Amino acid sequence: QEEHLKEIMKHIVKIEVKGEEAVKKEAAEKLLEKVPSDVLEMYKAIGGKIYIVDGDITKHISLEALSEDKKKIKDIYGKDALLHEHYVYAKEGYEPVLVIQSSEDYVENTEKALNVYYEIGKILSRDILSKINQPYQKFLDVLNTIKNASDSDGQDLLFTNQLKEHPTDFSVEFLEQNSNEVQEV
Amino acid sequence: TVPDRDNDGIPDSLEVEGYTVDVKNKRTFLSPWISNIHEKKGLTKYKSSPEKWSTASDPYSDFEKVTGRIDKNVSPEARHPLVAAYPIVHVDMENIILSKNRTISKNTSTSRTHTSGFSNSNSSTVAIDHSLSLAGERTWAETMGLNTADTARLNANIRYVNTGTAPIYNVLPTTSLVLGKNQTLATIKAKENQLSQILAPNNYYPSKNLAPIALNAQDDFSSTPITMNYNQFLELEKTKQLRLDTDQVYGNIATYNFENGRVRVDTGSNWSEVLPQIQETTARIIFNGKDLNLVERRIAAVNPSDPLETTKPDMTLKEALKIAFGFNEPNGNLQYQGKDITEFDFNFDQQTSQNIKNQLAELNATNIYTVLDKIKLNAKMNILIRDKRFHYDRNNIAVGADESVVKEAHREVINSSTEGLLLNIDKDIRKILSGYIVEIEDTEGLKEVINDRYDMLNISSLRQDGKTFIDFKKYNDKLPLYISNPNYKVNVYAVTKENTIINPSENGDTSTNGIKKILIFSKKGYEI
Amino acid sequence: PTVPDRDNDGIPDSLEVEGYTVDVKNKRTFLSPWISNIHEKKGLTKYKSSPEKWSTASDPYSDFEKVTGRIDKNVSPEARHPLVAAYPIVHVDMENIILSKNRTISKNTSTSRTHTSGFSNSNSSTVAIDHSLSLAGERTWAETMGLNTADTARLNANIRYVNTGTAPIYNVLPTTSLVLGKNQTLATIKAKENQLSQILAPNNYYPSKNLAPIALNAQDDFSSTPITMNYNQFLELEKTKQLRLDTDQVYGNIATYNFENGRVRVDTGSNWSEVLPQIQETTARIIFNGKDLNLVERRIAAVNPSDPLETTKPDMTLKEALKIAFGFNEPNGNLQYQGKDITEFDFNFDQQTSQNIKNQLAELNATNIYTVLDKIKLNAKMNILIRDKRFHYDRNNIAVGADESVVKEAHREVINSSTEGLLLNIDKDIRKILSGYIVEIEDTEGLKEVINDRYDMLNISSLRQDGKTFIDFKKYNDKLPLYISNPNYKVNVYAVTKENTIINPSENGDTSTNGIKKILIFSKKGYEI
Repeated sequence: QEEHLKEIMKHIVKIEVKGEEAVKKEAAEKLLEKVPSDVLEMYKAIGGKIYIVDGDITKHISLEALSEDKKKIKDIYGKDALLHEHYVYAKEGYEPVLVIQSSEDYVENTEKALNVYYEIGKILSRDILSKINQPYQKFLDVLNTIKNASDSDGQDLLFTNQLKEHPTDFSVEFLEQNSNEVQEV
Repeated sequence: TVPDRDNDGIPDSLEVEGYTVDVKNKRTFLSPWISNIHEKKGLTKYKSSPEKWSTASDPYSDFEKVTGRIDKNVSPEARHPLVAAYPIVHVDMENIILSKNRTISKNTSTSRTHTSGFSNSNSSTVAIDHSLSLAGERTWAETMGLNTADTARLNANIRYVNTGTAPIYNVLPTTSLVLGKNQTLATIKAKENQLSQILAPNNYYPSKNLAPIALNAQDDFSSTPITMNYNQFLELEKTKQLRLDTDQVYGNIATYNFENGRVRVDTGSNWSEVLPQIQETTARIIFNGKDLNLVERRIAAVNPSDPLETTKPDMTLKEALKIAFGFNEPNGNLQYQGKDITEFDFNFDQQTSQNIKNQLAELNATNIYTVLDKIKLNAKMNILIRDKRFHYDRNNIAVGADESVVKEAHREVINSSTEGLLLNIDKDIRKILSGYIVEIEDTEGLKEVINDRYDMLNISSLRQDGKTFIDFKKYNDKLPLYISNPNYKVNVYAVTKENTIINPSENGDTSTNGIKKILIFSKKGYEI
Repeated sequence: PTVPDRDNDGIPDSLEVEGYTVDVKNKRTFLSPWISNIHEKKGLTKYKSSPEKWSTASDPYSDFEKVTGRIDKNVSPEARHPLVAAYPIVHVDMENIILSKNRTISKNTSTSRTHTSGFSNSNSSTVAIDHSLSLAGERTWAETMGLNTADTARLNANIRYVNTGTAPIYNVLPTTSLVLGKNQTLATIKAKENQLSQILAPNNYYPSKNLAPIALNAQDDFSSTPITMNYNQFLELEKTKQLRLDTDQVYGNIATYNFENGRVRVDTGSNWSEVLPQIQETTARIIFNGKDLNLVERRIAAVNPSDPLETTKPDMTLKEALKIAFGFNEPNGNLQYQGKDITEFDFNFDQQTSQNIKNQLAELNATNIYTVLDKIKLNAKMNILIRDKRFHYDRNNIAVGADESVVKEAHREVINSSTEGLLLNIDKDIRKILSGYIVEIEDTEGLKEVINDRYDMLNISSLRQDGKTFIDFKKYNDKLPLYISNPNYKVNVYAVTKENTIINPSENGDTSTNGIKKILIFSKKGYEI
């Protein structure tokens, strides 16, 4: 009986108050930690760097003047969301920039952390490796093993609708003509 | 490696955001909700409290309920973590018999009741058949040689009905019969070490296969336990109805043991200690949709005033109905097997009423049926949803309806002859029709009612193929139907319970004269 | 870090002394040290407690559980705060009786939980039997019931139990003895065995309002007439119409919260009859009749100078006590309870407490306590009684009357008037100090004709289901409407409060309302109807 009190006690009793804004800085830094460091060095080497804004991501100097048309974004689950409400956007161009909206709830929950990691993977595949065309036959070979397999819902998890309708196995030509779909997977 | 404060198997993050268990070929594992891969597979999206070993507060942990490690008798719909699982026992009286310390033996029908400031206690209500099985048995006071200084004996048969969602095991509830406002005739003993059987939800004790439990012991406990002076018998004759109030002292609880998967009744935990918590932290919803019987369910809602209590996931009314009763959205429109949500009334207690008027104000809406998916449930509200089409009495039992609805339900004459009708009507209507008045009409407007006595209406039986058959020869003179003119109209009237007479009038009139009758049939003599 | 915690109550030492609060973060609850600027706007309460007491109140729920909510969900809200003792207070309410001889006088009764003066920690109530004549011809009870000098009457009543405390009782139900007069104990109502398996949450009845009340007479074979009563007793009863119901404090076991599975189980070792003594010797007692003129009792944890461990409790100032125990608040910084300023209430103190407060008023050089309210320290064992200043009270601190001016003001809203009666809408509280009305008619030249001219014929005021009071003339009339000899004749109506009522015929059996002090309540001419 005396044993259980401690565990509940520790989780609930925050000894000191970090502060109103410190928590924000500490949350974002912990999140990016989990991604292997070597990825960050590749990003910096190719140019632009991530800056964390605090307010409505919809209105920032770096992003206000560019890509106004692309207000339609698709989350990891494929449902459409308006940019203003959304909490993280990225843009591919001469100055690769990634912007994340600061919040205090990245450690506690996970649905928000998943989108940030999701955006890091899109920058990595489309902007980094693409300079070397690193996704190739090995990635294509695993890819092919997923499509033809016993009732594997795996397809449903990673493929969009466009993919579920290619009748035969994947071909090295297809990746060249269409490279946004594969990079997404 | 993963924080889990409530110590209930499921990690924190999963519980707050939404999760679901899905069996991968033969192994069950818990997974975070993925919108696209679980939804097409027909899995339900769960939510729960990271700080409650049982969000509902009933004796089964959040983890056990959804995984199935649980007494296999809790009804399926209560496996979802936000629906309290507990028993609800009421008493059903099938038939009685009377005599003097010449036996009036009538069949009775009981319905679980609910009246109005309505409180958390189960009670039922029996209605004794009034129709005259014997022609010559006018006035019971004489059919039984009852004198001013006599006493009658009461001997009934009862069975127990469990309409809740969890099993009771050892005990069986004590229950007291009461006639009128406060004259308690008898308290039904709690038989001892005799309910060794089980009451699973939606089951009877004793089963439909056994003789029902004789109420009088037949032993020496009391010679005539249900004694009854003259005056009660008089009052009983004027009202022809009784109440059966039962309390909630059930047995122990069956818990699941992880070490070997055996379900054993622990003698420490007793339903009489749990029920108060459930009754104070959940919203209560009453629904009479399925078969016109009052089904009660409890859903876990947040209570602003209490820190620990704010942890439970918010429940919007629409969401409650989806998981508690079976409503669904084929085309995004709420309906229960076809009947859209719009065919039901919403009634609320004064507290809940006040709360909902606020909710309708910050949304600037007047029709609740629209902003329905935006209504927050708070703890302790009581909501009663009844079909808008039927009339109801003081104890919220279905008693009548508007005539217009009644007629279309009969506009389908499967067959007609000179011996009766064989209809096929929707099973729900025949619980608000007491009987039928048959009459013949002279070519010049006369009116001859065959069964012209108040207590001679029960002439409509039901055949074994669900086709209703009305028999004229029952309360006739065992003779076929005569018709004085192939041009004479044949009129048939039906009398709903609410519109029925139960005793002879002021001057002891027995004719169906002053009875409001609704026309249900009228065909030509030649056609019949 | 090994944050220190001697009291072993979950909250660390420093936090309890200085101030903390629990606040739900989206779905996770965490405990935090009080920050003055960021918590106040959120409407969170600043808690304090004792670093050396597992339960500052001394009742069976630890400092941590009360504020966190891990507790029997039945404990009343106001008791969740760590400085308010949570315990049961059971008294008996008797609704109606019936009498006969071993033609049954069945009268409805009204009961109020009482408290009198040197007042001690034991609950008692007091029933008052209606005196009005339900039957016209039933003058003199002595004859309506065939009572002879050598006879004995039988008593058969119905009772219900009321829990006005703040915590549930579980298994047992208390024994309680009825007593007439000063010391004549007529009967002790048995403690039924293994039958109160239900729960009495605060402000609930047992059995509930929807079921038949527990019959006092067993109706079995235990005693043919348990309530025997010689003739002389019946005489006192005829003169007084008062009975007392004394109840003891033997409650059941206690419900504790289990951390392992969140189960609330009734432990058979701990029993309220062991805890109450602790609470009653370490708390200040505050009695309040504000809400509906009923006596609500609360206990607040105060310091006791003589005892080391007891100086540990946070200092409690009177003003804050009223705020957290009952619901007082500060719309404009003025203490008030739903409109009524704190100034409309009396403060009465026991001789000890009185003396103690006189000292407190001296080191501050003040004379009006209503000002220095936020500077009065409470110590253990003081007893304070806060009663409405506008109503008159009897010896047992029951509401019994009021100043005439209040009575008139309560009637200045005539919603309707006709020749069949009045339909008023009066504040629900006043109609608990009015026994009845005297109706009279006045000739244009000053004559006076009183319609219901009998002492025992006053209960003529019923209440409609929409809370509108309706006075019926035909009740104690001749079932006939009201006649008026002149459309210019004024109709005067007087009201008689309980305190000013007569309960028995006089020396020479006078039934007229002559020597009764009556307050005028209405006066409209015959044409103004």
